[PDB]
Parts: sequence; C-alpha cells; structure tokens
Amino acid sequence: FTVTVPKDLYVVEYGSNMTIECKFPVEKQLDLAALIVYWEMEDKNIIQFVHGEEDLKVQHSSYRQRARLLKDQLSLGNAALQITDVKLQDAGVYRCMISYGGADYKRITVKVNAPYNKINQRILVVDPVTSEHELTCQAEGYPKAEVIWTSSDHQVLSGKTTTTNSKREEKLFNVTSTLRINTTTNEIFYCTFRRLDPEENHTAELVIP
Amino acid sequence: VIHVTKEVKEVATLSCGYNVSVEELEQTRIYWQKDKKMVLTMMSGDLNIWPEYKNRTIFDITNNLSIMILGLRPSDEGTYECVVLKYEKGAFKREHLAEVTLSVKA
Ligand SMILES: *[C@@H]1O[C@H](CO[C@@H]2O[C@@H](C)[C@@H](O)[C@@H](O)[C@@H]2O)[C@@H](O)[C@H](O[C@@H]2O[C@H](CO)[C@@H](O)[C@H](O)[C@H]2NC(C)=O)[C@H]1NC(C)=O
Ligand SMILES: *[C@@H]1O[C@H](CO[C@@H]2O[C@@H](C)[C@@H](O)[C@@H](O)[C@@H]2O)[C@@H](O[C@@H]2O[C@H](CO)[C@@H](O)[C@H](O)[C@H]2NC(C)=O)[C@H](O)[C@H]1NC(C)=O
Ligand SMILES: *[C@@H]1O[C@H](CO)[C@@H](O)[C@H](O)[C@H]1NC(C)=O
Ligand SMILES: *[C@@H]1O[C@H](CO)[C@@H](O)[C@H](O)[C@H]1NC(C)=O
Ligand SMILES: *[C@@H]1O[C@H](CO)[C@@H](O)[C@H](O)[C@H]1NC(C)=O
Repeated sequence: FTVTVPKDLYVVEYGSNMTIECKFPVEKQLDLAALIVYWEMEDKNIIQFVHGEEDLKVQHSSYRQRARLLKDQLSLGNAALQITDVKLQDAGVYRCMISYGGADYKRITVKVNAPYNKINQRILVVDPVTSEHELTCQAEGYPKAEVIWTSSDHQVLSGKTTTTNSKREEKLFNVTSTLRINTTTNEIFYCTFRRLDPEENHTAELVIP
Repeated sequence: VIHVTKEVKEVATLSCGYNVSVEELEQTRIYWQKDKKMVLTMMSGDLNIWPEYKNRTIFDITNNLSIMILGLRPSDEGTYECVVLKYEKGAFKREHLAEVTLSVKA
C-alpha cells in the first residue's frame, strides 16, 4: 500500500482557498469501515477520520471553521484537505496518515504568500483655494513594506507612513501612507509598496479628479 | 523501558531509539514484536509486516526505526520490543534493544 501526492509543495496566496491532496488505492467500492485518515500540521491535529467517523473535538482551535476533509473524494481514493481563507499561520509541513488495506504517510510543505496586492486608495481635497490634496494608500502584507511616492515624471515625493500589525492576523502588517501635495486635476501619482530579499513592488496609480 | 499513554482512535508512535543509515540497512536486521509475537522484520533492506499488523502499521525507517499505529483500539495496548542486529565479520551481533509499553485509554 502506498500513499502518493500530486504536489509535495503548495505556494498559496494569503486569503485563498487551498486544497492539499493525498492519494491512496481504492478498488471498485470504498469500505468506509476500513478507512483511517489523519491530517496534521507539525504539532497541530487537523483531521481524525477513523472508520467513517470524524471527531471534531480533536481538531486544533486555529483550524476551526476553515478546515474540512472532502469525503466525496475518498470514494475516488483522494484524501483532500480543504482550508478556506488561508492565513500566514497555515504555512508549515502538513502530513497525511492513511490506513486502508495497509498504511502509509506523506508530507506536504505549504508556503503562504502575503503580498501588498490589495491597495486601498483615497484622494481628498484639503483646500481648494490652494489646490492642496491629501493622497492615501493602504495595504496589508508580510513582511514589512515601505511606501514610495512618485510624481507623473517618476520623481520621489515625501509622505508619512505608519506601520502597525493587522487586526485580522497578528503576524500580518497594515501599512498606510499619506502624501500631501498642491496638485491640479488629471495628474497621475504612484504609491509603491516595496518589500525586500526577495524584492517585490506593488504600485497603485492615483488620478486626481 | 518507556511507558507511553495514548488515547483510543489516536496514532501511537513507538520509537526504537536507534537511527540506521540507508547504506547500513544491507547489513542490519530489525525486529519489532509485541508481547513476544512478531510485528515486522527489516531483514537487510527487506521489510515484512505480519498479517495482524499490515493494515494499520507504518514503519518510519528514517525516524529512529519507529512504528506508527493508526486508529488505536484497546487491543493495541501491550509491550513492544525493538531489536537491532548488525552483521560484523562472522555473523549478526545484537546492537540494540528497545522496550516500550503502550497503554490505550478511553
Ligand atoms: C472560499 O471558500 C469560502 C467558503 O466556502 C464554503 O465553505 C467551505 C468550508 C466549503 O464547504 C465550500 O465548499 C463552501 O462553499 C467561500 O465563502 C468563498 O467565497 C465564495 O465566493 C464568492 C465570494 O468570493 C461568493 O459568490 C460565494 O457565495 C462564496 N461562498 C460562500 C459559501 O459564501 C471562497 N472564496 C474563494 C476565493 O474561492
Ligand atoms: C486487513 O485488510 C484486508 C483488506 O481487505 C480490504 O481492505 C480494504 C481495502 C477494503 O476494500 C475492504 O472492504 C477489503 O476487505 C482484509 O482482507 C479482507 O477481509 C475480508 C473479511 O474481513 C475478506 O472477505 C476479504 O477477502 C479479505 N481480502 C484479502 C485479500 O485480504 C483483512 O480482513 C484485514 N485483516 C486484519 C488483520 O485486519
Ligand atoms: C488598517 O489600518 C487602517 C488605518 O490605521 C485602519 O483604519 C484599519 O482598521 C486597519 N485594518 C486592519 C485589518 O488592521
Ligand atoms: C502648497 O499649499 C500651501 C497652502 O496650503 C501654499 O502656501 C503653497 O502654495 C504651497 N506650499 C509650499 C511650501 O510649496
Ligand atoms: C538519525 O537522526 C537524524 C534523523 O532522525 C539524522 O540527522 C541523523 O543523521 C540520523 N543518523 C543516521 C545514522 O542516519
């Protein structure tokens, strides 16, 4: 009896719905009474399915409401663990242990990527007599990122950046930056969320109405 | 001897307390047994799990020659013995003995 995995590594976007799979042999019908499936991540228990009975009390608190074993796949010889709304906390080494006419286990590494992809912007008129505007860019990601403001002609402009931890997940950062500039209509501005080694940049375009 | 306590419907991992490299397998004999009854034999690279242990036992060779028992039932409770024998010049000499008693509880 041999347990197999399609992917031994999953790289998942933060907030995504991820399903990691372990395949095991099934012949014609599935004897639910002879099936044992466990899903765990390092020291945390996720799934305990023995002889067609799933215990929920065994599941770790961090996974409640988000993790489930897709029992429809079991018929097809697939122990599929679905985790919805993936957190940074879900990064780690998963392991499935299966018993169905013999026993085996496989390990899956999961890496969670939290880019500053969803940039929220706000353009406000501070004083129309002097055409002063206040521009704001805010995004959450991991690790910390600096905000860089650039003019239409790509010259850097001084802003005020505040970095705190996200309320959604303690590891995640909430970075907000504000630029105050006397500017006219239809001008284009850029706010860049720079994160280092590996260097990754996320820029939002802001147009003054 | 180690007295391990586990719960019904859990997985028990009983360790041999001995790590063998893959190269050393060709000249090593591993014997896991429960209550003087054979469980599995790694005989110079050749694994053989006994019929009463095929369906629920895993042999993690890379992890201290441990045995994993999925879906613990009160039957699984008992004394387990792991033996190592390394071939040297003449024949196989005993290298290691591991004793571990499983207590499966409600
Ligand atoms: C990710 O999955 C979310 C949860 O889905 C539900 O609960 C799971 C535990 C599982 O049983 C699922 O099969 C089940 O649908 C889901 O809420 C989320 O959003 C879905 O997509 C739309 C919004 O983004 C919306 O139209 C759907 O109604 C919504 N699903 C539900 C049930 O509200 C899924 N998001 C992604 C990015 O896939
Ligand atoms: C050890 O497991 C075997 C495996 O049989 C199958 O296991 C699953 C894959 C599932 O599809 C089951 O429905 C199968 O039975 C057991 O062997 C079978 O046992 C039944 C009676 O219990 C018998 O009618 C079958 O012919 C057996 N087939 C073979 C080839 O073994 C076996 O009973 C289990 N033994 C122990 C010690 O638990
Ligand atoms: C992120 O930061 C903004 C600005 O401080 C704040 O109003 C918002 O509630 C924060 N959101 C989270 C999820 O931390
Ligand atoms: C930008 O606006 C201020 C008024 O808010 C005005 O004095 C001037 O035109 C600009 N300030 C500077 C220092 O350029
Ligand atoms: C045994 O311990 C660990 C893994 O269990 C490993 O680093 C070490 O090299 C192992 N020893 C041998 C002989 O392989």
